[PDB]
This record gives sequence, structure tokens and C-alpha cells, in this order.
Amino acid sequence: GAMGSMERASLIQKAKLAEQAERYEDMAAFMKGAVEKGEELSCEERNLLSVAYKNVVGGQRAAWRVLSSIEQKSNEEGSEEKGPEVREYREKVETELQGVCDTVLGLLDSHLIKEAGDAESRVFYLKMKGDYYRYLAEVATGDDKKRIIDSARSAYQEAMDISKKEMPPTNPIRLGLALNFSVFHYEIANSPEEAISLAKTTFDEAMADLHTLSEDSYKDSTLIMQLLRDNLTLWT
Amino acid sequence: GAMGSMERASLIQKAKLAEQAERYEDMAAFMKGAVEKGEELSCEERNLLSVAYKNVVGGQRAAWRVLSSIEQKSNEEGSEEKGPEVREYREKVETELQGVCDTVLGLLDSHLIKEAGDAESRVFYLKMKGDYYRYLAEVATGDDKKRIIDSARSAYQEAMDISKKEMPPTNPIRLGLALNFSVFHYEIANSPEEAISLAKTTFDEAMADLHTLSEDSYKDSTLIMQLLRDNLTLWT
Amino acid sequence: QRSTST
Amino acid sequence: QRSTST
Ligand SMILES: [Cl-]
Ligand SMILES: [Cl-]
Ligand SMILES: [Mg+2]
Ligand SMILES: [Mg+2]
Ligand SMILES: [Mg+2]
Ligand SMILES: [Mg+2]
Ligand SMILES: [Mg+2]
Ligand SMILES: [Mg+2]
Repeated sequence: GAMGSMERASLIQKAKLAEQAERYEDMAAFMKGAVEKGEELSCEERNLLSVAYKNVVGGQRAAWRVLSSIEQKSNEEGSEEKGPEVREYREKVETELQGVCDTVLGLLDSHLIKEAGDAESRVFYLKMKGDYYRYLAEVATGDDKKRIIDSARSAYQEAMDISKKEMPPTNPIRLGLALNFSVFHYEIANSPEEAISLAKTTFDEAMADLHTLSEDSYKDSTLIMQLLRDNLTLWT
Repeated sequence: GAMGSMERASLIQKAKLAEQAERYEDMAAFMKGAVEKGEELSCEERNLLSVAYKNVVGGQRAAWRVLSSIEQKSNEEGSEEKGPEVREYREKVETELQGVCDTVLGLLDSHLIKEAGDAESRVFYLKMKGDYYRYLAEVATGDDKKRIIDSARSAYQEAMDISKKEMPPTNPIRLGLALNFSVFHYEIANSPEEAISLAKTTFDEAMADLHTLSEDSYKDSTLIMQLLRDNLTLWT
Repeated sequence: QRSTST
Repeated sequence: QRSTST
């Protein structure tokens, strides 16, 4: 693509500069270029990829939610007709958001997931796949909504199965996967009991394994455990 | 442009939605489209234009400063050679920033300023012209730097001359112009004494005119007066 | 407060 | 602290 003439190492260096500059669309474009070199990604590089796109899509999701809220209010009894503009602009943001999700899913399918054999990489990419289908599901309203939801579920479930076999209960990737799959259950799948049960079980199994950890791993794990607790407190 | 087929009123409505969504590049693009309809802008519309581009360029300036700082550090004794990437990426951000400034300056020249006859509009646009030349001057290092600096000075000075004749000392546009011209003196023109004198005089003349104002105008004016005070405290 | 993800 | 503009 536009990044085809740039060295892999240079793309990764520039992604790191972009992150420092809070230039996340640039960071995402550099990391896309790095993925498209065809080599597998290191742990650090996977995390750059994730951070870049999470920031890009997160801003799009937040904008979408503002615009959706205005649109919903426009459709209430006694609201003055204002024309097509709110819908059109929400649609514009939505289409851009869908395009970013499709980009990420495309990188995962061509060819990050098929090349990922270690649990660290495979679980990470399948979690990503679940997350970006989840973002698609947040804005879906048509005939494919159930299939989009099922695609997120399937990716998360594959990731969960691997992580339970291959990772300790404190592993931060495992914990973050469980966190996000619980959010899927609560926010997308209309399954708050499943969400609560997964978060509880995850938290408790992690707690029981903290004794095995170094101080620095303890910190890493407990930070994500607190996010599980935050959701449990919100949900109960 | 891409906005040519959209109604003026729709562009302005969408600019307001974009602002609510914190989608400032979209806001800027909608307002550019609105300007290119060829009609003069109302007070509210001028302010939408300003807010949009200020936010866009402000983020670019902040990124540029991060990257410039890293580049300067790379050029210190005992710093390891890391290749061309820092310079290249700083250059990329710089070129984008220059392009936004050139866009704004182009709208002012074609044809906002020549059509602006009321002091409110004319001063506002000339202040904008000074500001965007000032942003160009922040990144200038070549043979044209002195001409860029002089272009900012000239625009600000024209704006000051009009505002002193045609506006009360408390007018918020007049005050913001003086604030920014003082920043120009301090940060760009190597004239800290001029900066301090302008901010002092501006503040004091505004203070003496507050008695003429309604409560709401008082609020408006005093908010900008406090910014003058903030700079004076920083600079002295 | 929204649900927290990571 | 940077200089403040508006
Ligand atoms: Cl639109
Ligand atoms: Cl670059
Ligand atoms: Mg190579
Ligand atoms: Mg009515
Ligand atoms: Mg749609
Ligand atoms: Mg028309
Ligand atoms: Mg050395
Ligand atoms: Mg340059």
C-alpha cells in the first residue's frame, strides 16, 4: 500500500513516534504497513497494532454514540423535523467505523491468525477478532446482526478455549479476554447473568494464582482484575 | 469540492453535530464547504470556522512539538544514530500542518477578507490570518521565515488598527486579537517587552471600560482579560 | 458509567 | 506552561 516502500523496522519506529505524539491514525497506518510485510509480529508489535486501532475505533465509537443519541432524540414525539442531516452524518461516521473494523478483521484474516501458533499470539488475535466484531455489532441493525454477533461470540469462545488450556489464570491476555467477553455478554448478547458469572469466576481464579507471581506480574494482573471488579460493581 | 453538492445550511448543521461529536476534521471540512458557497458568514458561522480549524491545527502543533523535541534530543552529543525516521515523521506532520494553514489562509484570501466590511468580521478574519501565519512561523526554518513572520505581523497590525478605531476596549474580538498579537511578539518576534506592554495596556484599558457592560458582556470580557493576566504572570 | 473493556 | 492564545 502507501507503506509498501518503507522498511518494516522504520514503520515500527514511526508507530512508536506516532504513539508519543498521540497521532493514532498515523500509528494505525504504520502498523498496518508493518503487518502487510508478511512477517509475524512480536509481542511488542502486537501491542502497538492493538493500541493504534483501539484508539482510532474508540474515538469513532464515542462520536457514533453522541450522534445516535441526537438521532434518537429527534425521533421522539414533539421533536421538530430537522431533515436528513443527523441520520446522514451518523451514517457517515458509522460507515467509517465499519471500515476500520473491516480493515482490522482483514489483517487478522490475511494472515495474522493462520500464522499464530503460540497461545500468546493466537489468543491475542482471536480476542481482537471478537472485539472488532463486537464493535460491528454495536452499530448493527440489519439482517446480518445475528451473524455479526455470532462471529464475535465464536472468536471469543475459541480464544477462551485456548487460554484456559494454555495460560495461567493470571495471564493478562487471558484476563483481558475474559473481561471483554463478559462485556460482550452484558452489552451485546443480552446475557447479563453470563457476564456476571464469567467476571466472578475469572476474578476468583486469578486471585487464587497471584501467589505464584513476581511483584511486577502481580501488578499487571491485579490491574485487570480491578476492571473485572469495576464491571461487577456496575452490574450488580 | 466534496462538499459542493451539499446545501449550505446542511453543512452548517453538520458542523455543529461534528463539534458535539468532537470530530473536528469533519467540522473543518463542513465549514470549508460552507465558505466555498461564496456567501458571507454570520458571527456564529465565523466562530464555527475558527473553532474547527483551531482544534485541527492545535493537535498538529502539539504533535509537531513532541516530534521536534525528540529530533532535537537525537542531535545532542552522545545520542545514538537512529536513522532518518524521526526527521521524516516530523516533516510529514509539519507538511500536513502547513497544508491546513495554507487551506485557512486560502479561504481568507478567496474571498472572506475582501468581502468583510464590518469591524466584527474584518478584525476576526485578519486575526485569523495573523494566527495561521504565526503557526507557519513556528515551524519555519528557511529563507522565507522573515517574510512569514512579517505576514503575521502585518495582518495582526491591520486588525489592531481597525479594532482600536471601531471597537470598545472590552470587545472580546479586540481582546483576543491583542492576546494573540502579544503572544506573537513574545514567541515569534523575539520582542518580550512589546508583548508585555501590549498585554498590560490592553488589560488596563479593558478594566476601565467594564463599567459600561451588562453582566453577560462582563463575563465575556473578563474571561479573556484573565488570559492576558496569565501571560503577564508567566512572562514577568 | 459504561462497561469497561481493555 | 506555554503562552496562552485564544
Ligand atoms: Cl454527512
Ligand atoms: Cl513518515
Ligand atoms: Mg526490508
Ligand atoms: Mg414544535
Ligand atoms: Mg449504516
Ligand atoms: Mg442551496
Ligand atoms: Mg552509544
Ligand atoms: Mg519542512
